Amino acid sequence: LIGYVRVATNDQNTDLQRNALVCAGCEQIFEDKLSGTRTDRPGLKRALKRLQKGDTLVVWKLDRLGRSMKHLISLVGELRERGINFRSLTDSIDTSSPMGRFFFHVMGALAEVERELIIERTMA
Amino acid sequence: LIGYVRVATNDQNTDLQRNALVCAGCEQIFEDKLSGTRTDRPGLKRALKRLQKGDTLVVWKLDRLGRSMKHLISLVGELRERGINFRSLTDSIDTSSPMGRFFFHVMGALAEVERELIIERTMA
Amino acid sequence: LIGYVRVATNDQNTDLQRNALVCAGCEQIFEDKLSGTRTDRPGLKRALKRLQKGDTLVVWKLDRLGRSMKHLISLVGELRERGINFRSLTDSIDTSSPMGRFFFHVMGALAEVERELIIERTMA
Amino acid sequence: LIGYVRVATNDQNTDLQRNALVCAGCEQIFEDKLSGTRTDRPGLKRALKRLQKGDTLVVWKLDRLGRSMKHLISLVGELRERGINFRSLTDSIDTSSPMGRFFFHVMGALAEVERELIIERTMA
Repeated sequence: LIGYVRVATNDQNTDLQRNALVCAGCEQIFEDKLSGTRTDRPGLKRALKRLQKGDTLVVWKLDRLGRSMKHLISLVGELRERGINFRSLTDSIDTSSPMGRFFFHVMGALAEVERELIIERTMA
Repeated sequence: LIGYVRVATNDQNTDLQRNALVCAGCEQIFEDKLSGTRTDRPGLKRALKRLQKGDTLVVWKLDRLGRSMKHLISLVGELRERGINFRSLTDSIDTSSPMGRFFFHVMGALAEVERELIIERTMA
Repeated sequence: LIGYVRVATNDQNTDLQRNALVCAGCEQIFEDKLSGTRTDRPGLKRALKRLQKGDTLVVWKLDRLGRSMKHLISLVGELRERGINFRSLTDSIDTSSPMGRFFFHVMGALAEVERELIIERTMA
Repeated sequence: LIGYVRVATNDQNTDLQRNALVCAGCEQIFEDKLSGTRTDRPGLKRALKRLQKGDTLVVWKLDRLGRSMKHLISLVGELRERGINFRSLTDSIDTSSPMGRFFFHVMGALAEVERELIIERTMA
């Protein structure tokens, strides 16, 4: 029901993210800057505020969220025990079903081990 | 370097777990009761005490540990950022390498979604 | 609807496999010897004979079947395009749904990479 | 050592694919049209011709290859038993190691179940 988008410094690309979010059926808008820290939540804090039990979460791609699956799992799983579920759009995954949670944390597993192998490529 | 085993109330099965742990190369002994709670750590607390940076963790099977991957990932990943790594025996996985962490949290993903589908089978 | 069990040379363990298969709801019986080859099908050939479109497959564990996921995927996927589906019991997976096929070939992926790491442990 | 790229009808995008392939270290060039069939190999047939034992395979993304993991696994696994290995670039996976084959066929698993859920979205 509620959507959120992450980007660096340019805000023209989010306009066509926002478009597809609305079309996918959601109510409210949230967008953040990445200039500073991408694992310290800025205006995502307000997304946790305006969210209540039964409702859901809108995400284009898992990667555009935080990527660190240690930090990821230990957050979405807290909503799981707060009564609120989460779906990922072009990732194509829901947390609603136990069978469904699986694709999630293996895509979340992949998302980290993605960054973890990409970031070490920079060294040698 | 340090080993730990989980069981219900009988302690003859752990004797041949202990045997294979020693053979696999480890120093100290830790064993707990399951009578009460399996997600509230009893004498595992002492395993976190006698453990220091660089050292490792010995586990026969991931399942015999806690199973709840929300609770699992948010613990081993803390050692990952504490400088201490972890290997799983007959699960056949290490956390040492980033490529290696993968098999881990998809086996940990599996371990939860195992219990999650087993426990719901009891209902209807 | 139709069940199959794999074992080495002793046939007392299959009796309590057979029991749980029947209870899980299936019609016919199939059991093979492993003395010789485990990737060359013996009396499984008859299971492909007495099987028709719409019907399903009964398996206790994926491992007790062949394990080689190159050989596995390239067989079950043939039924997938023959109109016949497959479910795995204590593995807890169906091929019926596309979302469901996933847990399958990652458990099938695991089953191979299990044997592949177990068999290389024998060397050095 | 040898590279291959897949595209629809425009050939300007492959020019910057080709660029990164060369930089990643490979010898020869192969590119195909997608106008007709994407699961019936056209000028990929020549890639199987000019390839010998010990050598490797270059792929930008698994998806840009065929996607059908039934058809995928039952091909790469044939090289696996032909002595020739395969690496995937921005997918970041090799088949060289048994531990490595894993990320592969779960990314290959993902690639299919990607298309399988994308293609069914078109219906209703």
